[PDB]
Amino acid sequence: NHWQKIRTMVNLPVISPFK
Amino acid sequence: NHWQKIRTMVNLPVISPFK
Amino acid sequence: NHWQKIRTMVNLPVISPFK
Amino acid sequence: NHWQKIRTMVNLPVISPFK
Amino acid sequence: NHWQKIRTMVNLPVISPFK
Amino acid sequence: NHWQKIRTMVNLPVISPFK
Amino acid sequence: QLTEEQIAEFKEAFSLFDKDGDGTITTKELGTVMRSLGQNPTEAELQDMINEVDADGNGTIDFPEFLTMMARKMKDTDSEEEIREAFRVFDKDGNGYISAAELRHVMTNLGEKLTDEEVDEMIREADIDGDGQVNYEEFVQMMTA
Amino acid sequence: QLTEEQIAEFKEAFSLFDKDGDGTITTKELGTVMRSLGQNPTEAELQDMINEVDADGNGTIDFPEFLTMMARKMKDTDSEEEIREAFRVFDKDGNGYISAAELRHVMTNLGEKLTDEEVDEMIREADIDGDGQVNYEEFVQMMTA
Amino acid sequence: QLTEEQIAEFKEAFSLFDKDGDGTITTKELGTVMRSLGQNPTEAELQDMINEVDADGNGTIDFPEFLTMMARKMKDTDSEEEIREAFRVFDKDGNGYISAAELRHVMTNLGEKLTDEEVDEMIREADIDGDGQVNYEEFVQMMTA
Amino acid sequence: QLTEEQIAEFKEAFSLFDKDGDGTITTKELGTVMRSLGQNPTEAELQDMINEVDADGNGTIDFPEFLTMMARKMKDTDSEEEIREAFRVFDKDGNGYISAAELRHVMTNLGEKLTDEEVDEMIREADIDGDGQVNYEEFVQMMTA
Amino acid sequence: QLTEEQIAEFKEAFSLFDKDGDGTITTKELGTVMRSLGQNPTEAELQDMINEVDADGNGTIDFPEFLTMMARKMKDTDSEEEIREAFRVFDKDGNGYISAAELRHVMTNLGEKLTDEEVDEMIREADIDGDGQVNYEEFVQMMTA
Amino acid sequence: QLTEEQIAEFKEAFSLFDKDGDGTITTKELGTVMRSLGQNPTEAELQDMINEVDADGNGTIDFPEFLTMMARKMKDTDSEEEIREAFRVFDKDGNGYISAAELRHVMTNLGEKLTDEEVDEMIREADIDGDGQVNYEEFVQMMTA
Ligand SMILES: [Ca+2]
Ligand SMILES: [Ca+2]
Ligand SMILES: [Ca+2]
Ligand SMILES: [Ca+2]
Ligand SMILES: [Ca+2]
Ligand SMILES: [Ca+2]
Ligand SMILES: [Ca+2]
Ligand SMILES: [Ca+2]
Ligand SMILES: [Ca+2]
Ligand SMILES: [Ca+2]
Ligand SMILES: [Ca+2]
Ligand SMILES: [Ca+2]
Ligand SMILES: [Ca+2]
Ligand SMILES: [Ca+2]
Ligand SMILES: [Ca+2]
Ligand SMILES: [Ca+2]
Ligand SMILES: [Ca+2]
Ligand SMILES: [Ca+2]
Ligand SMILES: [Ca+2]
Ligand SMILES: [Ca+2]
Ligand SMILES: [Ca+2]
Ligand SMILES: [Ca+2]
Ligand SMILES: [Ca+2]
Ligand SMILES: [Ca+2]
Ligand SMILES: [Ca+2]
Ligand SMILES: [Ca+2]
Ligand SMILES: [Ca+2]
Ligand SMILES: [Ca+2]
Repeated sequence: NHWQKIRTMVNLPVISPFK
Repeated sequence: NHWQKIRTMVNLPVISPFK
Repeated sequence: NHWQKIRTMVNLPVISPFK
Repeated sequence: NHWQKIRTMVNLPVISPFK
Repeated sequence: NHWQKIRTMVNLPVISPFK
Repeated sequence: NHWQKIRTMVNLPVISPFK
Repeated sequence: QLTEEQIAEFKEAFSLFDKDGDGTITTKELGTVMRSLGQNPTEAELQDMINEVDADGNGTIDFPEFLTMMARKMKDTDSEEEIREAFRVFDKDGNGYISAAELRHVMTNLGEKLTDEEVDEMIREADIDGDGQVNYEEFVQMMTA
Repeated sequence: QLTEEQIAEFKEAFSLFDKDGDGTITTKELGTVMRSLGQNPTEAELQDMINEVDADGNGTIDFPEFLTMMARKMKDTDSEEEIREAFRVFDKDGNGYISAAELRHVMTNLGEKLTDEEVDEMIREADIDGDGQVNYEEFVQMMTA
Repeated sequence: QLTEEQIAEFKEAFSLFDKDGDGTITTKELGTVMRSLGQNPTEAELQDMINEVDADGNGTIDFPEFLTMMARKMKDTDSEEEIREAFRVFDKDGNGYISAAELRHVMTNLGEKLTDEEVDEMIREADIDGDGQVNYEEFVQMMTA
Repeated sequence: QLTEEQIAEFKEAFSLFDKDGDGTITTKELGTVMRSLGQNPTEAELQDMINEVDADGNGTIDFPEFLTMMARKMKDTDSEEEIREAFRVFDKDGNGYISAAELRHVMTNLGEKLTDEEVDEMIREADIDGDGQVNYEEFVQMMTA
Repeated sequence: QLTEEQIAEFKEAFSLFDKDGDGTITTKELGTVMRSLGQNPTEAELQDMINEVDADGNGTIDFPEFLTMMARKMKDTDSEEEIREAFRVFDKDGNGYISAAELRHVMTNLGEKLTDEEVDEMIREADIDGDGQVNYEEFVQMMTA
Repeated sequence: QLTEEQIAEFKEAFSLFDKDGDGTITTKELGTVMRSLGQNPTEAELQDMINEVDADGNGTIDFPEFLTMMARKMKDTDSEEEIREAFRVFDKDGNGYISAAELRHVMTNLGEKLTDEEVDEMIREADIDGDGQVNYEEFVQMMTA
């Protein structure tokens, strides 16, 4: 839900802001 | 109505239970 | 409106009752 | 009523759209 | 229900209007 | 709105269903 | 030559006999309805009644056979003699009057369980002299109607 | 060259004359409307008015004839002189003012019976100086509008 | 010889054709109404229809011309053949029945957009057998009324 | 070997054809129902259909004849091919979907005029993908059920 | 050079074709949407349409491919000719008017099932002359807006 | 091979970067999102990140390019190491716990400003031991779900 949005941003190759 | 149902059962040839 | 009806009757050539 | 309007349109000589 | 009535009319041999 | 959706589907090159 | 209206009435009559809903009337089912209204036909008698209506000789009456026999054999109206016999069956103590209890008894065994108000309304429709029971002449009127 | 709007207005005017609804105006019907508003035309005068509009010479005016004469003869606007003559007819005591009673009198004879509030609203629309009557200049404004 | 009542009905019919309200019917306006109800007259055909009614030969039909042609050419009643042709136009899938949808379609194209309840009431007035549609014989009754 | 349940269903089907309630189906009545759902059988074709079911050769189908033919000829289930043909009849524009309007059209011509809510509920029962229409596979499910 | 706004609109369009939600459009899915709006493209024709947009030649259109083709091929505005063709598709009886029913038909097949009030509001937005239908010029205004 | 569902999620992620809505992500826009969550990439580093995804070499990332890189490079699931790195970013004081304030901080910078009740509900979903904060193991569960 809101957690899903975090899951998506965490699994962005290259440009995730969570590296 | 209910009387009609009696009329029908009375006028059954052969198998009327009202003979 | 009602005034319009008077306008029409006034502008009837020949048969206007307002001559 | 509404049926009358159909009656009128049906009985238009020449230009009835119901021919 | 209403669907049943369609089922019956579809399965009428000879005279089904759904052929 | 709903009209916008029609505008979009009309302006689809190649695959518009409105040709 | 049966109308839709008549077919519907006959379907209902047939259905009272056909208590298991399988679309045929057996000797057993015929015997059950008969005994339920005070008749005592022997088994051979019941068998003859079935065989008489069972056109294809498979041993049971089906609805087409029932309707065909109705069209071939029914009278236009209830005959005078049928009405006298039916009065006898309703008036089971033979006291000359059909009571609310005797009427309820017949209706329940025709597959119509009625409330007291419904039985009373049935009587009210027939009850010319207002005594709360249906005598012979009142019964005739209801049967010829 | 009449618009739908004009035809509707003319239909209403024609209908006031055509009091029996038969789709023609006779000399009698024309005389009745005229006298009802204080005119005293002689019969010959009325006959001339009919004959003038009656294109087919059958002796009555029908609606096509009426509309045709309107298209051929009407002015764009009410002329100044027509307005002066009409003011005379409304102001029947000649006191210089059209009163609520004089206005009601005309409207009723034009086939519009109004309540007091409706007469008063009509006046209110014309009544520049707020005196409760319509003078000549106020009447001109209502006629040129 | 048209009554006030007839003139009012004809004014309404004329007005459906005269979609821009300018008091004349063109070939274009005639074509539009015709196509709107499923007719496919060619332009020459439309032109002939106009020329036929256009007494003064200016190329359009005006209301006096329309009324005159009505008085000269109309039947007293809707003829039997006119009713058969009109049934065809309403029953556009040719399934033998005019449905609520087919009725709505015609009424909207005659300038009367109706609610569902109004369409249903129209049908109810014609609907002798209570099936919720207007068959041919029910339509005849509504047309001869 | 028909159950009470089946007889009741067949009575209802027979009754749709037998529009005058006289307990027989004529060629005329058969043609009317067929055309009402978009079929165009010739008269000879209709006559053959009647003659096929009319066991006694009197020229009409009665209910016993109808039931007998049902018992002799019906399938246990709707066959795959019957379902494909029926889908064609519902989907009359051939766009691949049965819409609320197409469903209403069929139901009304089967003697069931439904409200919008009832049509929508019918669709809802079939409408697996929730698109508001019944596609071919959804229709199969409703027919095999 | 597509904005966020345009991408969102295209995502919605792509999604109508991609009925199984798998992120690609097949020939089958393209054919289904086309037939649903009255087009009859042959299979080879459909295949060509796919191959044209399918940059990587794997046989289906994916969203990046769809967006790229949109950016490369779309017009700024709906062209005049596209509007004439689309009017034809809405006006499926060719009577010159898009009705509420014809509008509902298109909207449902674009994945938007609307209530009667919503269809009527859509029409109201386009309906310059207030006749309750959308003619050609009213449709142009809605398309050029 | 992205589903509709995945495309919608990616559209939302892309949109956070593309703060001006022009359908492309620049180095500037990428830097802004990164710094907003505590990253300090140099300009050259940002430029490399753009160039890596920018297939056509025009200097910005568009949505087709973004989706293509996602399909080519994404993992099925969030890897263990990605989860450890993300925990570090949430737990910015390094005290071992993600607090409501730290969670709000991240969510707001992901474009979701939440009420206190919504933040608390988010925590409640993860908060196995009921202490009102999200520890490392609770965070893993939320990430692997
Ligand atoms: Ca049985
Ligand atoms: Ca038997
Ligand atoms: Ca007794
Ligand atoms: Ca008791
Ligand atoms: Ca008594
Ligand atoms: Ca008169
Ligand atoms: Ca004359
Ligand atoms: Ca005065
Ligand atoms: Ca007073
Ligand atoms: Ca004054
Ligand atoms: Ca005009
Ligand atoms: Ca002319
Ligand atoms: Ca029809
Ligand atoms: Ca009917
Ligand atoms: Ca019959
Ligand atoms: Ca027969
Ligand atoms: Ca369809
Ligand atoms: Ca569906
Ligand atoms: Ca797909
Ligand atoms: Ca591809
Ligand atoms: Ca149309
Ligand atoms: Ca409706
Ligand atoms: Ca319009
Ligand atoms: Ca940007
Ligand atoms: Ca790029
Ligand atoms: Ca912390
Ligand atoms: Ca707070
Ligand atoms: Ca915790």
